[PDB]
Amino acid sequence: TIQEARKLLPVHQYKDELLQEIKKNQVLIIMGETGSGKTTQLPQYLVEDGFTDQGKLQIAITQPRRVAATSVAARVADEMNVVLGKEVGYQIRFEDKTTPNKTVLKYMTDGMLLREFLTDSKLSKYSCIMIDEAHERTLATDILIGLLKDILPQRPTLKLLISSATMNAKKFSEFFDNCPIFNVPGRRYPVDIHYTLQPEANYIHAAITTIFQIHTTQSLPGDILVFLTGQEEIERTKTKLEEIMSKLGSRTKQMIITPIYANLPQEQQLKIFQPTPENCRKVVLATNIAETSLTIDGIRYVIDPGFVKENSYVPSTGMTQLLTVPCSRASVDQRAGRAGRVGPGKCFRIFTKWSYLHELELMPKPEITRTNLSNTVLLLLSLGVTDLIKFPLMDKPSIPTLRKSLENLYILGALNSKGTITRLGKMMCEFPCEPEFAKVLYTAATHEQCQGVLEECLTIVSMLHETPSLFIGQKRDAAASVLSEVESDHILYLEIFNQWRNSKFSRSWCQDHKIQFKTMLRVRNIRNQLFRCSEKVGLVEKNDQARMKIGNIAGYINARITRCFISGFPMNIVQLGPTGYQTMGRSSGGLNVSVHPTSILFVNHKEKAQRPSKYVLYQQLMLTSKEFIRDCLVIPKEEWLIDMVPQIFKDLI
Amino acid sequence: SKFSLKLGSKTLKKIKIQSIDKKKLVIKLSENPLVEYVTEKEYNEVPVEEFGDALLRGMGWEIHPDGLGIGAK
RNA sequence: UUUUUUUU
Repeated sequence: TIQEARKLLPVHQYKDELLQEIKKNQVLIIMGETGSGKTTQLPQYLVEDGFTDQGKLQIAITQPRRVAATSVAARVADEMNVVLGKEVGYQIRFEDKTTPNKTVLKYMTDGMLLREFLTDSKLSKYSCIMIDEAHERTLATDILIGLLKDILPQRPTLKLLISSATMNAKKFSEFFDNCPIFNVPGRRYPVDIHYTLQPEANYIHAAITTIFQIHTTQSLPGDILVFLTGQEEIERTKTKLEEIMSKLGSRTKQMIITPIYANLPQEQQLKIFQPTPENCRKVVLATNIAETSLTIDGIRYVIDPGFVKENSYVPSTGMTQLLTVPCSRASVDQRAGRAGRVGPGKCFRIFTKWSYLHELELMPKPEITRTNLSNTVLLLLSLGVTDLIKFPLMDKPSIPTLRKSLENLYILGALNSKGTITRLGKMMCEFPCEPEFAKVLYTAATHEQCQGVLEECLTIVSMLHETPSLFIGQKRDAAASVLSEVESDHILYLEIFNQWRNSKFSRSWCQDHKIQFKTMLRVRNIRNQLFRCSEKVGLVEKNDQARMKIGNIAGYINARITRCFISGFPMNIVQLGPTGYQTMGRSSGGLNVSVHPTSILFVNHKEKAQRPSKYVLYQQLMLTSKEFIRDCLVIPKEEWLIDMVPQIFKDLI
Repeated sequence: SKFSLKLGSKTLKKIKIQSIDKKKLVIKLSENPLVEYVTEKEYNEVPVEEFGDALLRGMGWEIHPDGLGIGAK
């Protein structure tokens, strides 16, 4: 049964020692392999012991993936034999499924539990927080263990627990001042690790070679999962495989190619989960989505070239850069573990044992040193952290990364010149968006030159969170069929959602215009939540006055939407110069940036011949192969720059 | 017995040196009623470049090729 | 000449 199968799991035999270990200490670190059962079985044992007991307090289990938080809570509903939503819950960003008094253990995600600090700092509702998957090192996780180090003096009865990978768990104990490390070494179906004896020249070819080495000779049924870097090296490997599959003879069995990555549409991502029939072999190409996110059944053979793709925010010019790097030893061992999911599996690594020891690194990158810190400084400052350099964090942000986030809150008006969080800055903690985006909504209501247009700025801001995964295929093919007069990449988003709305939210409308229907469901959910929080602050009430008291429904709408996005994004404006567009900052000089091939400003500058507008607002300055610009917005009038942000542009113009 | 006359007020009417011998802005936070806007005057005193340094100083500051292996000389 | 995963 299920009660018989719980004894089969590795953490169950260590339980009787483990309870006395938690009751004696306060912070305990569990060093376990994947599949040990430390996620599922551990908070169950506290309920069986009566941990929560009579008390109001309930257990929280923190996981980085939203998809994994729902899926694990279904399993605990099966094992404890209670229906989901009562006695076993999950609270994620959109689907709260909890009972406020009858649900004991809630499997929320990592971004949720930081938001509960914002109201209630001491966490009065919880007795035992278990961080899970702490080796992921998401941005929400590093602040959460940074803040829970300060809360342990204020509460001696709170228990903290951490599940971690093996190589990362040593560094946690020193952070909590040498709290004990417990060990559960549970591993299923070990994998034999094969190497190349000499370094290769072009790894894409050797990947194609090694698939045929598995295909033509090895035992069946066997599937192959390869780990390419990104989208572009999957299609090149998808095309080169389709030639050689046809050119080979009719005797060999059929090979199926099914690419997976995040931005590929939902209709094709369901094709891996279909069981392949007899007399044919399934080969799956994938990015990082295969190793941690989801489970493909039948994967015996895993080919691993050893490359990941990572983004480093360069905080001086304020640009992300996305390059290919050699992955660390931690992520390689996670890639080999996907082989032994069902039975014993091979793992082929296209590199040598000398290079694997001496060239690769142990820990990849802490994500707080990479990404932008403009959102969390406002989270820290509202929790009364006066000193940020001396803040007891695990991996410090660099000082230019932390300097640029303090100027950027001062421009927006969140921080007063004495350092105090202002009235506007308290709202930006409340909204579920960035500090830049929540000022766009604020000048969409109150600011005297931009009033009344908040009903449209909620539409665009909702669309900008989902701009990768909107369009099936190329943008301009789907952009031209919708309408043909757009001159900026933002007003297309207002128009696609408005015509999807007047079609009463059809599934069949999206497949007409090559738009992912699953994405437009997620844009609608983001729009409704931003609309609640704008009621609760009171922006909706001051919005509706400025449309009735001042009637404006002409073509002045798209000139007020442009002036809201200057007050929100004032550092992101470029200027047309001799080489091209150059960044207009006072600290960062011109970087000679070029419009991305997706954007509407790229069609109008090459396929037509519109004369380029002298200023362009962008949303994201990223460099894959060249310093690019995405999600552009034409600013026609130069005097909108001085009038909206005079604290920067009264000088530079 | 002499010649005498009265002259009253009503009748008529570079750095000095003694001897010859041989700046930064700092902002600290308040530690534990609201301000509507930053205002034009405030930016004039503390410029936007200056706020990033001064807040820290108050706290105590003072391409890989297209295809290769991991080796592949 | 074309975005790695994610979270509120």
